[PDB]
Amino acid sequence: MRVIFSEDHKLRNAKTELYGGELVPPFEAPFRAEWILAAVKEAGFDDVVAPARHGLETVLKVHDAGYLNFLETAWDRWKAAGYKGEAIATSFPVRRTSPRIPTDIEGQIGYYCNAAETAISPGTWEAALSSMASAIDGADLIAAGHKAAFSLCRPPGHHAGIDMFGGYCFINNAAVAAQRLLDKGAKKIAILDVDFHHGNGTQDIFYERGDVFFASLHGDPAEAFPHFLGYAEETGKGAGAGTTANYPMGRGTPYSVWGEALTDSLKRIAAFGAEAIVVSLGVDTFEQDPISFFKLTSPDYITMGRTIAASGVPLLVVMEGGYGVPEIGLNVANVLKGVAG
Amino acid sequence: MRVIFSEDHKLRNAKTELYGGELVPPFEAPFRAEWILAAVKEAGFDDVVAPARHGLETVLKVHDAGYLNFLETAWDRWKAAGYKGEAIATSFPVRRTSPRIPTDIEGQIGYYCNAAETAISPGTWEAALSSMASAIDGADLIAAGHKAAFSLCRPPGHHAGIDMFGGYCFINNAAVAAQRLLDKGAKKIAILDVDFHHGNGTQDIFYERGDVFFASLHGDPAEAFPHFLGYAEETGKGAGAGTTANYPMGRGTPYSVWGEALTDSLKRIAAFGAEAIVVSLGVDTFEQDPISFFKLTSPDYITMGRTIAASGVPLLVVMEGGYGVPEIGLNVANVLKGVAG
Ligand SMILES: NCCCNCCCCCC(=O)NO
Ligand SMILES: NCCCNCCCCCC(=O)NO
Ligand SMILES: [K+]
Ligand SMILES: [K+]
Ligand SMILES: [N+]
Ligand SMILES: [N+]
Ligand SMILES: [Zn+2]
Ligand SMILES: [Zn+2]
Repeated sequence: MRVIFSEDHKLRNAKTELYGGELVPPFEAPFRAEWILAAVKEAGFDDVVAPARHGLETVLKVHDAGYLNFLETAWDRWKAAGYKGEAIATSFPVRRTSPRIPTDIEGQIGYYCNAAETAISPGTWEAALSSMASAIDGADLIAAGHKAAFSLCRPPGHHAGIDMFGGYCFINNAAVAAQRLLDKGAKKIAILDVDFHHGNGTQDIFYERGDVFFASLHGDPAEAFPHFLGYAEETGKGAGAGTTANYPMGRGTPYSVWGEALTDSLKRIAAFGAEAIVVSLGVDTFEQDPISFFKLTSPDYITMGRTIAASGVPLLVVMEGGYGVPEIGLNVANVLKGVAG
Repeated sequence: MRVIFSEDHKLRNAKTELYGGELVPPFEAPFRAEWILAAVKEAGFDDVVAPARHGLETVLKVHDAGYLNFLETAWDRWKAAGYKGEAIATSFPVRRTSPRIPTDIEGQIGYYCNAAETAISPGTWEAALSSMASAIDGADLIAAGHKAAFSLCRPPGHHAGIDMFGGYCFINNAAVAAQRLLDKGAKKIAILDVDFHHGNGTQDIFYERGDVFFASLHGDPAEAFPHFLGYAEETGKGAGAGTTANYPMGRGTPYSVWGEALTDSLKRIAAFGAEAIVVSLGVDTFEQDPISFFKLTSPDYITMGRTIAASGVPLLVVMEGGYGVPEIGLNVANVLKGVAG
C-alpha cells in the first residue's frame, strides 16, 4: 500500500495556539507526522513517496477563490500591518452581521475563519499546498486502479469549509481528493470521517451536492469542537438531500458503541452507491487523546480498517487529527493493517 | 450636571486582551475611569454620586435572557473546567452553522461572543451590572426632568448585542438607558453613537424596532472593528425601517468632515422626533487614540457637545471607549463643557 507524504508539511511549524485563554505551543505540530511516518514504516508500509506538486485546478472546485487568495497572502499582509504575534482572528461574522467582505487583514482573517485557536504562520500556505498534493496523488492512485492508499496529510483538512479555515485546517484535503476522483471519472464518491471531531468543513463543502456522500462519527457538538455543526438532524439540502449522515456520540464512547455507528454509516454509503470511499482518518478517538473524549483502544483501529475495507470498494485514507502521544502512529498503522489484511 | 459613577467598575480588571496575535494588557483598563473622573471634576463637574443598584427588569427588554444567564456564570464555569487563562472564545457560529446552543462552557462562550479580543475575568459580571446601574440612574434623572447627565460607565456597552459580548462590552448600557426612558414614559428616543467604532451591539438591539432611532458615526467597517456591521446601506428592518443611520468615514477624518456627519445625524434624529438623546460617547475619535484612525482635537469635543445639546432635547451622555492617554479625561470633560455651556 503506497504512502504519499511530503516533507514540506514542516513548513507549518506554528509557534502558538490559543487554548484555555493562553497562547501555547500547538497540538498539531510537526512531530505528529514524524511519529505517524515511523509507525507506518515499522508496520511494513515502506512504499513512501513524495507527491508531485499540483496547482489549483481541483481545489477551486471545492474552495472559494477569494478564500484561497486570502490564504496565499495572509501571512505577508499580517506582518506588513505591523502585528507582532502570529495571525489570529478576533472578530467574526456571527449572528445578524453584514455579508460584506472587509478590505484589511484584520477584518479579512475573521471573515475567512471559523475558529481562532488556529494561527496562520509563515510557511502555512506552502505546507497546506503540499498536504493537498499528497491527497491528490493518493486519489490519482485510486483512480488508476489501486484499492487502497494512504495520504499522510499535514496540516489536516476536515474543518476547512468552502471559505473558512480553523481547527488546524486550511485546505480540505479529503474534499479535494473526492473531487479529484470525480474529475478522473467517478460519478459517486463518499467521504467517511472517523476523526473524533465533526468534519464541519467537509460537510459544508458538499452539503448541497449529491455527488459526494458525507458521513461523520464524532463527539456530540453540544459538548465538543467544532460546536456549531454535526447534529444528526443535518441530512442535506437541495441536490444534497439525504447525503449527509452525522453520528454524534457522548463522553466515554467505546468501540462497542462507536462500531455500531460505523456499521450504519457503511450501510448508508453502500445504499448511496459510492464508487470509492475517502476516509478522513483522525486517531483522536483514542482513549489517551489529550483533547477528546472517546475510548477506542489500539486494537480497535485494526477492526475499524477491516470493517471499512469490507465495503469492497477502493479506499483512500487521508490523515486528519490525533495528538499528544507517539501511539498516534501505532493507531494509524493499525487502520492500515486492517485495510491491507 | 450630575455624574453617576460606581467604584465597582474596578471589579473588571482583566489581565489579558488578544491583540496582534499576542496576549497583552487590556486597553479598557480601570485607570481609564480614574482619568475621566479626575478630569470631569477638574472641569467643575463635581456632583458625583454612586448609582443605586438595579435588578434585571430593564435589561431583559434589550438583552436575551439566556445571554444574561450565561454571563452570570461564565467565569465560574470556565475556572471549573480547568482552564488556566482568562475566558476567551475561539469557536464561533459563523456562515452556514447550526443555530443550536451548545451546552458546555467552550461552546457557549463562542455562541455568546462576537469578538475574541475580550476576555471574561473574575468580577466582570458584577462590574457590568454596576455600569448598567450607572446608565439606569442617569436615565432616571433625564426621565425626572434633567436636561443633561453623565453616566461614567465602565465597562462600556455599545458592542454588546442582543445575545453577544465583545469589543470590551457585556451589557449595552446605552440600550438599557434608552429602554429605561421608554419605560418611564417616552414614546421615541434616539441613541447617537459618537465613539470611533460602530455601535453594532446597539444597532442589533434596535434594528427591528421603531421606538429607538440609532445613529452612529464611525470608522468604515471595511477597515475598522467591528468589521461586520456599520455600512451606510443598513437602514433597518420591519418596524425598524428607516431608523438606523450609519455614517462610516475613512482614515484621518478630521472634525471638518466628521462634524458634517454629526449635523446630518441630528437632522435625522429631529425628524424622527426623539424626546431625548442617549449619547454613546467614546473619545477614541481623538488624534492620539492608540487603536483608532480619526483626527479630532481636544477643542473639537467642546464643539461636539454644544452641537448635540443645541438639538434642544435632554441628553444622557453614556461613556464608551477612548484609550491610552490621560487626555481621554479632558476630551470627555470638554464634551460636558459643550453641553453645559
Ligand atoms: N478542550 C478543548 C480542546 C481543544 N479544542 C479546539 C481544538 C480543535 C481540534 C481540531 C481537531 O483536532 N480536529 O480534528
Ligand atoms: N488594530 C486592532 C485594534 C484593536 N481592535 C479591536 C479592539 C476593540 C475596540 C473596541 C472599542 O474600543 N470600542 O469602542
Ligand atoms: K468525524
Ligand atoms: K460610533
Ligand atoms: N453531500
Ligand atoms: N431602530
Ligand atoms: Zn479531530
Ligand atoms: Zn470605540
